[PDB]
Amino acid sequence: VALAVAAIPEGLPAVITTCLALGTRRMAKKNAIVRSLPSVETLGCTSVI
Amino acid sequence: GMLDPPRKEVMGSIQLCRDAGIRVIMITGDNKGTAIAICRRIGIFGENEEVADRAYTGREFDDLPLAEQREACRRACCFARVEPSHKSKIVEYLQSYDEITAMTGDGVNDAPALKKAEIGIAMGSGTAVAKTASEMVLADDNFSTIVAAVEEGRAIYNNMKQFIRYLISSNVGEVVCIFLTAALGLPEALIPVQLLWVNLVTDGLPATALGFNPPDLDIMDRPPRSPKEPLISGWLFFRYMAIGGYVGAATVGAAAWWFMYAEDGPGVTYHQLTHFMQCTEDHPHFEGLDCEIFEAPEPMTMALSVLVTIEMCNALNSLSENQSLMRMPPWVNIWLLGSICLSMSLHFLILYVDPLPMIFKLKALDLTQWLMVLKISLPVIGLDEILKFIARNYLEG
Amino acid sequence: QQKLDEFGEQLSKVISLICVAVWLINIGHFNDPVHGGSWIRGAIYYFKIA
Amino acid sequence: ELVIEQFEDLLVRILLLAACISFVLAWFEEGEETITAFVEPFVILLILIA
Ligand SMILES: C/C=C(/C)C(=O)O[C@H]1C(C)=C2[C@H]([C@@H]1OC(=O)CCCCCCC)[C@@](C)(OC(C)=O)C[C@H](OC(=O)CCC)[C@@]1(O)[C@H]2OC(=O)[C@@]1(C)O
Ligand code: NA
Repeated sequence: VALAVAAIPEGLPAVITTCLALGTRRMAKKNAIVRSLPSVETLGCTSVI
Repeated sequence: GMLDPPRKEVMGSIQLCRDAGIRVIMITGDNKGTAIAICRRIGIFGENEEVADRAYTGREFDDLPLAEQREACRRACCFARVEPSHKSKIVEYLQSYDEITAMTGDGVNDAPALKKAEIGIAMGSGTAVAKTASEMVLADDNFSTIVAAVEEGRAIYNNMKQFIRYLISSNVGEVVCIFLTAALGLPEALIPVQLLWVNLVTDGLPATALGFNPPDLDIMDRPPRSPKEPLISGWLFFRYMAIGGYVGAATVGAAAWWFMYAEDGPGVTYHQLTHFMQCTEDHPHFEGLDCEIFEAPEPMTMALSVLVTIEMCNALNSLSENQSLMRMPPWVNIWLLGSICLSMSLHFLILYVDPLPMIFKLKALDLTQWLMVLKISLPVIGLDEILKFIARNYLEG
Repeated sequence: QQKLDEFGEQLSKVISLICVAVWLINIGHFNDPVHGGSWIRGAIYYFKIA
Repeated sequence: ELVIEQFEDLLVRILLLAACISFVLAWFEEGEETITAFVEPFVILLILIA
């Protein structure tokens, strides 16, 4: 259980959500309402519109 | 003579997308003739460009042999007299090249393509169907908003990339530690209850702070990142591979140190600490002291302290990938500093506030003790600082 | 005289303390490889305020 | 159905398994410090539920 807990980054998902949530509120200011948090990452990766 | 005119910002926005290496394809239910004319007015096609093989009606596209259809999608920028299906189909072909594709629309005839695309973008003044079928909505119907969202998207990902590597790099060192003591016969240098606190609070704040690192300037002057780009590979793998071993030996070391060279509980300087198990059983062996000296919360506090101190250092090393702190100072991200301070202040709290160290099985350490931790932790900065130097020189950059 | 000699011994330390401090106040100069900051020109500046 | 999908992730499961294993080893320890032994099981659980 020590190796398990030591290998798995328990807080990663909480850091991601917080980042994305705060990033979305920032985008809303830019007039871009995001209905899907996971999309923020994929957008910057867009090569074709 | 009348026409349905393009929005004012459109042409400019198309140019910016182009500068960022992003292509724009028009997919419309309107006729080919006006679809091309609008494409010329907004800069998708040149004023006198030949578009015979760059513009198709949905039927013309359908007639192309199954092979050439896919290629046409990489070459053509205008599709007209299209049905709802044609849009999702075109999007699908684009995705067949492993391209991250976005779709912008306002009609219910766009719903299928908005669903199929990785990023469906609906107009603020468009239909509800389009909106509910999208990942994003342009509250101001402005195409420039797309570009700004792309820039934000790129910036956010560069930061996520950092704290991801950060938190995950930490987990590497922790595993090494747990494995060292396991095969080195040494006693528990770090219990799970301690690790959880480090991977949730100690490193939690630092990670979050990294999410607010300053974005690069040429971010929108670079092409799109490959979707298959691994977060950690190559020199960064070995680099993090090394940083992990260090933290694994610095923790297991600062723990064994107290058990041998510390002026608080000396032990077998011949590494017989490995048999701490055979104490209560065969006491008269080579002991001569209480066997509860191994379950002492002093050495573990030494291990954790090193871990925590190292991480805070690796947090400043996460501000940049291959840039020395001399180039990009630690104060570039004020939130990171306030972050490290909040973690350390919470470390002293988990040691002094009695109701805590008893739970985490810890015990505060004196000045001389900390001066030790700062001699096995701080050097980690110079360590990685060197590895970076080797990349931006001996390597590509 | 002992008081004046003492002042002198302390003064020499303060000056040095400053000359070293000023050197730290300008460390970012190792991030600009332009010809406008050759070793000679910059050195003159420290030996100028020294 | 939404909840069940929150526990589909591999790591969340491994972390859950470690929780139960940690809970079993909890009932096997001296009574001098048992009040501060079931912390790991609960913490690792409070997170997964969070
Ligand atoms: C979390 C901690 C540890 C130690 C872990 O097991 O991580 C490995 C692992 C699974 C990967 C590795 C770790 O590999 C090693 O440390 C090599 C084996 C030696 C371990 C022996 C123990 C003493 C990552 C963590 O680390 C380093 C330092 O090399 C980098 C990377 O991960 C990423 O890019 C993150 C993607 C979210 C992955 O190679 C990754 O595997 C993948 O598929 C990837 C592509 O992902
Ligand atoms: Na979609």
